[PDB]
Amino acid sequence: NFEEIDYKEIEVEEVVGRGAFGVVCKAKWRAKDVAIKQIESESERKAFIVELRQLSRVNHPNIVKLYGACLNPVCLVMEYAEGGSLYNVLHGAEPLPYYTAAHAMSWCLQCSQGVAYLHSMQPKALIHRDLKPPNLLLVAGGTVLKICDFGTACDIQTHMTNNKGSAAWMAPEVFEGSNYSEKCDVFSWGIILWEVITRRKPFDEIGGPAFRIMWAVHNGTRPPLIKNLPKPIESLMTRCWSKDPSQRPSMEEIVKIMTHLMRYFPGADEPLQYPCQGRVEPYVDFAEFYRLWSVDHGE
Repeated sequence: NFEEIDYKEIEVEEVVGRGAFGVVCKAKWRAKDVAIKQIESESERKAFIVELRQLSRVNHPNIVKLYGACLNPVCLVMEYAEGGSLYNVLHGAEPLPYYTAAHAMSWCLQCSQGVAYLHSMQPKALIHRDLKPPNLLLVAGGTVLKICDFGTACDIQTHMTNNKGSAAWMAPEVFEGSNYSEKCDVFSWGIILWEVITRRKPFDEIGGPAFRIMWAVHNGTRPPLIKNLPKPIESLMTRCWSKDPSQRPSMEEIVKIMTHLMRYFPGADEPLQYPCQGRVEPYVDFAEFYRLWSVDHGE
């Protein structure tokens, strides 16, 4: 039951916490713990209010619950779920969990399953618009991934002006024209796949303010190829990055390809438990994938 909430019913706890600072706050409403995401500019408010119905229909195991929305001030009220942002699991403070290729592929598959649900909704698709590890949450000992924030429709001017911190994942057609489409979420997904496999921050070698990243990828820069990555994976990855959005897979294609490939990645249900000690080397290890692949096909 998605509701139209009165802001008076909200008691805000702290502005500092796990979510996007200055957009997302942890608060309480009714008796429940919630996350309040304020919708900032007028362009974003217009696009957000129009799609409240679709949001009220969202229900999926890889998306946090959405309790409702407020219309003054415009904001989305969602479930505050316990866990760690995928960003901090990957790149956070130095005592970090160890994870395997199976986990990497399982997280990306789950991401695609939630986004495919979004894209397939009828009559009108819901486009996520801002897929990135800060907006994904790991729960159940790091084995289940959930989308915990939704993107907004930002005007062209704003990309170089109000760093929302999405530059490394932003499709070039979003930078130049704010052409949010299914293919923009697919581009972000391809970047995230590179990021979890290498455990590296995309476009980290580009200093300057955030917008230098968006100019780099708009000029065609991409993350480096990954040493010894399975060619089915590399093909999916680089097709996702394409400048031409039509040359990019759909989210349903991605779900099916990745579901297939999970047969070569057993053990994704093992909880995270241990700490851990040109082209780029992968963080994860594909040796088991190659062995299992040959068991299926020979050399």
